[PDB]
Amino acid sequence: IVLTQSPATLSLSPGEDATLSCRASQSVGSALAWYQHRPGQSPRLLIYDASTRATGIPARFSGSGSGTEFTLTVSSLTSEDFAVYYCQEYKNSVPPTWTFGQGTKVEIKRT
Amino acid sequence: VQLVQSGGALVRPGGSLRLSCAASGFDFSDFEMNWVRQAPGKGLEWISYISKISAASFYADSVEGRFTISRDNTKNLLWLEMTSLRDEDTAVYYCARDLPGYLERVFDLWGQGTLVSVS
Amino acid sequence: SFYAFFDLWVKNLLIDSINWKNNCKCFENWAKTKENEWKKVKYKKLNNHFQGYFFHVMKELNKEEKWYKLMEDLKEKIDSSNGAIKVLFDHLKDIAER
Repeated sequence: IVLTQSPATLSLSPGEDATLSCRASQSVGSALAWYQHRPGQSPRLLIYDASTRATGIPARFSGSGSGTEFTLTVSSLTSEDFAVYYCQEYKNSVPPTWTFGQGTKVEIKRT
Repeated sequence: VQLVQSGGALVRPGGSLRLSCAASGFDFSDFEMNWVRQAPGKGLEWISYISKISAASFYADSVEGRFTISRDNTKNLLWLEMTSLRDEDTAVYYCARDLPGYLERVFDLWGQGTLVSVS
Repeated sequence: SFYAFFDLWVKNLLIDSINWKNNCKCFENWAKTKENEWKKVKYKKLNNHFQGYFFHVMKELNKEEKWYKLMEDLKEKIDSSNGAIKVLFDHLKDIAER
C-alpha cells in the first residue's frame, strides 16, 4: 500500500517533541510499523502495530493511527534521534506486501 | 541476539554472489527471516522473506526469478543466492528478523549491513 | 467486503483441507459441499497453488509441516496434470477415492 511520509526533512532543535505522518493510499488498519535509521547504523524497530512499542525502546517513542492516517510522535529529541524514519505496512491482504515509505528525516535546526 | 553478515563484495554485472547472515543468541528455527535492500539515496526496500522452515518464500516484484533466499536452521545461516545482477542492485543488503506471529510482519532485529556494488 | 469474504472462504477451505488430510464418506460429502460453494463464488490471489494465503492460514494453524505437505501435494498434482482451486479439488478428489 502506497505510504507517504509528508514531514520529509524536518529542521527541529534537540530536546523537543517531533510529530510525523505516514499516509496510506488504502485502508490498512493497525498493520503499520515504524523504523529508525540512525546514521552509521542499522535500522531498528520502534513501533510494530502503529500504537505499540518494541522491546528495548524508550517510552518517548509513541504512535497512533488505525485507518489511513498514521503518526509517530517522538519526544525529547536526543543526539541519536536525528535520523531517517521509515513506515512499513504489513496489511493482511493476498498477496502480502512489505512496503516502506520514502523516509522522513529529522535534522537539527539553526539560524 | 545478533545477526552477523558476510561483508561487502565487488561483483561484475550479470554475475553471481552468495550473501550470508549468521545469527546468534536465539533459536534460528523459531524466527522468520528477511532481506531488506537499501540503494544509495533511495531508502529501504524489502526484497525477500523466508519462514521458520522453507514452507514459504516471498520475493519483491523486482527480484522474482533472479534472487533466492535459503536458510540452514541447524547452522543458523541465512543466504540470498544472487543471480543475473543488474546495475540497479548496487545497494546495502540488510538481514532482518521477523517478530513472532505471522500477522505481525515487521523487521525486529537487523544485521550489520552488506554493501554489494556492481561495476 | 467481498475480498475479505473471499479470503475468509479460501482460508477456511485450506484450513479444513489441511485438517481433513490429517471418515472418507463424510470427507467426500464435505468436498462435494465446498465445491458447490465454489460455483456460487466463481488471478493475483489464486495464482498457482495458494502462495499468498500463508499468513492467513497460519494465524490459526501454527504448524508449518502441514503447510509444506499441502504445498508439496499441490505441486506434485500440478506436475501430474501437466485455477488453484480446481487443482485443490482434483487433489481432494484423489484423497477421497482412497
